Amino acid sequence: QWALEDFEIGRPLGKGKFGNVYLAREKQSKFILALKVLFKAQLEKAGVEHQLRREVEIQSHLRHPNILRLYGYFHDATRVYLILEYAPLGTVYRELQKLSKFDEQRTATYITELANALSYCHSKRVIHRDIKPENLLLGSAGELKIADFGWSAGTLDYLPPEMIEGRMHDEKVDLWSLGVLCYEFLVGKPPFEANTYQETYKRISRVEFTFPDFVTEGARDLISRLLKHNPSQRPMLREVLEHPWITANSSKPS
Ligand SMILES: *Cc1cc(CN2CCN(c3nc(Nc4cc(C5CC5)[nH]n4)cc(C(=O)NCC#C)n3)CC2)ccc1O
Ligand SMILES: [Cl-]
Ligand SMILES: [Cl-]
Ligand SMILES: [Cl-]
Repeated sequence: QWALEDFEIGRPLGKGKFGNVYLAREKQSKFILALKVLFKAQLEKAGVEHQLRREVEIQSHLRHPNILRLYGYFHDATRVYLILEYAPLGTVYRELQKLSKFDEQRTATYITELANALSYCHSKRVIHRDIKPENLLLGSAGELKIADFGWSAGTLDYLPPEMIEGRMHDEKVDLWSLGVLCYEFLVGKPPFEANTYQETYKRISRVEFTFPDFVTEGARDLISRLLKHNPSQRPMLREVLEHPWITANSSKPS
């Protein structure tokens, strides 16, 4: 139903192998957004076409202030097009490169927003979201926007043991991701980073990680609770949102 004619096109916010993201403007409303233009030659060269169609169908039906909104989508002879909510302050990945580490307050707020968008995704029957720093955009007021949309070394770094060991994964994966994020926000590096993929797998599968001196005991307690080998041993989202160090350092309500 949407057409490229309906949009004024701006500078590239990001170039990729699968395609481009443009600053754009719906000509009618002058509303400003982001156009993810994808080349189906590369939706062919890889096997993502079906996963892509799915993701669009799920994300369209999602509406949360901490989830990047997919407004709509269209296609053409050569390309796919994705009408996305524009988040003007960049990815959390960039920000972490800027600041090196985050304070307790910023970190707890990000964790609060994530836990809320992840409990909503759970209720909406979405059990997983990648939530890696490069998939987390920042809105006008610095608010987090989960943007699990696009795929364009630390591939292993955020994955829980049930995955890397080739097993079965439930909702509890999102708890492990939180612990990894919470660690990285505070320390500037994911807890299991290593020079080789094998060493990273070794630390993940044996939950082997340590804290630099400055990470306060509430922070250690939450991270430790989250980074459990057994999935069922990981707390539910509501215990994270109601956790002492969260409640004590978060500025955004639950
Ligand atoms: C899927 C994909 C991803 C990239 C990686 N770049 C994406 C664009 N980008 C960037 N994006 C925004 N704002 C934004 C992105 C989106 C969702 C992608 C649609 N909605 N709003 C802001 C900034 C930025 O630099 N901000 C200020 C600072 C610092 N950057 C960089 C990452 C590339 C290509 C594809 O296809
Ligand atoms: Cl499917
Ligand atoms: Cl798997
Ligand atoms: Cl060893």
